[PDB]
Amino acid sequence: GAYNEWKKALFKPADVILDPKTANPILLVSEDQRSVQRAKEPQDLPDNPERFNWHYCVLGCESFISGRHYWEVEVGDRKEWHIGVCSKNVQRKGWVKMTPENGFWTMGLTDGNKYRTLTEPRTNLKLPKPPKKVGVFLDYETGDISFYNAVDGSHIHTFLDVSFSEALYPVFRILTLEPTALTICPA
Ligand SMILES: C/C(=C\COP(=O)(O)C(Cl)(Cl)P(=O)(O)O)CO
Repeated sequence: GAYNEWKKALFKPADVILDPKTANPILLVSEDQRSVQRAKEPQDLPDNPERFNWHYCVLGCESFISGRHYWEVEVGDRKEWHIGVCSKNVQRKGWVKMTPENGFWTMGLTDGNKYRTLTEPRTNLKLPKPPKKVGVFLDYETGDISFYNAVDGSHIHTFLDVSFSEALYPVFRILTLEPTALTICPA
């Protein structure tokens, strides 16, 4: 609605491209670095320090330490996906639960129709329609991370008044083998 339109006018549109050096080896990062898909088997890649070696995650190339930013992600009909932001210093080696206290502010979909916010404990979301494009608002100084349906502007979830102390990266996670990719909408 009009509030979402006000916010998109205030917040700076971010041009997010995926960083292949961060992507778990089971992930396929597209050549234009806008899309991510899951491979049948892990790729033969180094275990460089930037790479998630357990979680099926990939980061954007640029992080945020200030300001108001937003980007939109086409999830389409994909039956499983989680997106949001995470701190630069999240645990990338070995499993960690993706939670705000561990530096992840994310939400998404499992099993086709189970929407969750990845809070601790996880919160189930009641969405009136399944989103096909999802917008992410980041307001660094106030500490707000918000998710919205990018087509009709309706609300999905707000993380409210977080105290950020690190740079923040867009983060993307996909677990399933299925033909629909995740694609970032360009700024
Ligand atoms: C197997 C993987 C994620 C499953 O995540 P996970 O076991 O941490 C969970 Cl089931 Cl706790 P989540 O979906 O609630 O985060 C690889 O990224």
